[PDB]
Amino acid sequence: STGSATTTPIDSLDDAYITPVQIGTPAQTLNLDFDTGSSDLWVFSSETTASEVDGQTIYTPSKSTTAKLLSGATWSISYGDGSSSSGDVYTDTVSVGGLTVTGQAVESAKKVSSSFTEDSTIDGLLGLAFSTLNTVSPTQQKTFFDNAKASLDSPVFTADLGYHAPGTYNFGFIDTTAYTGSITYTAVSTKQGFWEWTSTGYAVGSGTFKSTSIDGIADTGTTLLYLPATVVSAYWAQVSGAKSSSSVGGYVFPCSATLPSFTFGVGSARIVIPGDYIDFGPISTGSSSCFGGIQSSAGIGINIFGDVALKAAFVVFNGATTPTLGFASK
Ligand SMILES: O=C1CN(Cc2ccccc2F)CC=N1
Repeated sequence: STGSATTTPIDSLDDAYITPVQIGTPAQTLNLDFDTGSSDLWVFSSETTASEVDGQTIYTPSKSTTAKLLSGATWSISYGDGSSSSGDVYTDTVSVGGLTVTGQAVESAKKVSSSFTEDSTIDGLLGLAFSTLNTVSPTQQKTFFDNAKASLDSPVFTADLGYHAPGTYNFGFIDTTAYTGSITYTAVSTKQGFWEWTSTGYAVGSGTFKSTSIDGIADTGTTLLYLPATVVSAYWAQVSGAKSSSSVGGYVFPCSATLPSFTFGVGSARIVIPGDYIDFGPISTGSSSCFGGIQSSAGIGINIFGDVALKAAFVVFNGATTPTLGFASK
């Protein structure tokens, strides 16, 4: 089997991407944030505290003839940005882009933190990291990919995120029309439950490439590119008037600037992030200070190849017995 779904930026800055997902019988279509940095499929629901729902579409398990309570199971998750959610669990039929999994754990939110409530465009998350991070207790549950894997034509999914435009998530096949040149594959460590890999270095604009190992995660659920402070300082030093602002919470730059590109290494290959991808616009409406898309990871404990980096590539998440990542230009 295969599946193919379009993913759409939630706003003009590409802050996140939403992908429609069919849940239940008859189908209830929710727009989920596909997150390769977590492993829970959770939704706004008929159980969510009413004051914490503000425009999201909800899953109502009582209207699904295939929904079953997963008796005794609870979940609770906290994300890198300080957001959280928790609740109880159903199993139900879940389809993405024509690919169907029966018996998928659908984590129903009873509580969500303010950042979720305040985002009307995201109806929940679909985790695509390794199932070892799934938070369901007392019986840990599998991701949608792990449940689909054995049925897929090839045990892979691909992320093809657009810059200020829709893109695609494919399951079970590699669309050889979707990228230029060849795919370079690189080793993955699953020890922390992430798609963790080691970049071979970076360049800033037309500058020389610096060969240096940068361990980090491929994370579709993180907006920005978080790298070591040395690398980030080297980038922003090429932008007149850029500075790290403790009050704003990262590097800002004059909105009048033209940003240089940023290149990262994948083995002997190179992915170029155009400068425009690094502009996240005014810090507040009408400001001439703009927020940067490359930020320090120093306060995180891990480097994160988030959407700013991934949207510059066609990315293969290879779930073979020994997982690997692939990157191609596009
Ligand atoms: O990397 C992230 C992911 N997400 C970004 C975001 C920002 C503004 C509005 C919506 C949105 F999803 C939440 C925080 N950090």
